[PDB]
Amino acid sequence: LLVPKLTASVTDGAVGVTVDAPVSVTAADGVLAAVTMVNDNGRPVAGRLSPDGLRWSTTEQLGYNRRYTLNATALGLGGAATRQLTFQTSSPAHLTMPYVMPGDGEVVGVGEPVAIRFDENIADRGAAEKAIKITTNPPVEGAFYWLNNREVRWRPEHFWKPGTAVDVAVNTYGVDLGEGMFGEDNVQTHFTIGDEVIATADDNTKILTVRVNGEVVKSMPTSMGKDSTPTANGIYIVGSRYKHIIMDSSTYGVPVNSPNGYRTDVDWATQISYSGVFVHSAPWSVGAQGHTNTSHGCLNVSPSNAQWFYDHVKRGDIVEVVNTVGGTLPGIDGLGDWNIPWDQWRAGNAK
Ligand SMILES: *[Se]c1ccccc1C(=O)Nc1ccccc1
Ligand SMILES: [N+]
Ligand SMILES: [N+]
Repeated sequence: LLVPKLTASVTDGAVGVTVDAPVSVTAADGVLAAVTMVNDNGRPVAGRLSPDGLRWSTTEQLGYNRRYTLNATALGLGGAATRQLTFQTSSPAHLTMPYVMPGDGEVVGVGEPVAIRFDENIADRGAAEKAIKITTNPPVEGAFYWLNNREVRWRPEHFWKPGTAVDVAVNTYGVDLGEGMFGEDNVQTHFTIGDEVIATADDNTKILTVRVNGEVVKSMPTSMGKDSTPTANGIYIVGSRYKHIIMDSSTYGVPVNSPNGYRTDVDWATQISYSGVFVHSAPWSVGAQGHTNTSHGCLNVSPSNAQWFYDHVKRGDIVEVVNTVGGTLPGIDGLGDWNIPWDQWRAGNAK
């Protein structure tokens, strides 16, 4: 007769076993009659046996720097076979935790990139990218690009089509992200693209025009950066929205006590760059809005229009600035992703 054969997904005596996959045992020419797995302290590991008795797998994630011992017995008409296997899992030098935006279940605008931010510098960007699975429906091509040593972004060539579902699975637990840095955990988030909302601030008219699904719905007189502190041209992604916010220049790098510093409370403020540009209520400049530029870079509008903007724009909507005397918003600003040409974005910078 034929003696049962056992096949494990680990080898006895292995070291550095990664914990990004379950551990399995398979029987052939027989069935699994006993399968147990314990850690170094004797703590059992939860598992599940298939109804046909041929396949057993762990059902909870295994830990770092552990020693596991697997005992399996297979029985068949032709005899019995028993094996004992002991293996050692990865021993990270450090862990890093990923943080994903936008939030799970959110509806966002057509400019919203997927963002994965780690709390440590990532030595092996390629490994991180390979560990992140992005599903889109309808499917569209996209690509990864790193804004700095810790945050990676994914987006398509053109703005998203409304109604697209986007699923983000960051499967970094057990993955070596370089230099002994392993993922602290997995994260899973899902979001959806809503209406197309694109607002254009044209320096030639000093008007901020809001288009919803292609139709002009609001035309807002604005005052942008004066010549000495101009507003940069380019594509801005709407970020966070505030009924009011204490605008403190030191958050954007400039001491309040410096000549260009400031600390003032502002109403109805919508963030459009990490450098600190907002659409906001500006009662002090209503006389100049629609005529001349008087601000330090923000888009000043009236209180009523700033509240309208707050109420009708969402994270990931788009503000485009054109014809100013400024330069172009940096692509790595944090909300300036779309100013990177697609060929450069697509090629990436994983190194
Ligand atoms: Se931008 C902005 C938006 C609302 C209120 C104030 C500002 C601002 O930057 N003010 C400022 C900049 C530099 C020096 C003084 C004041
Ligand atoms: N983001
Ligand atoms: N992907």
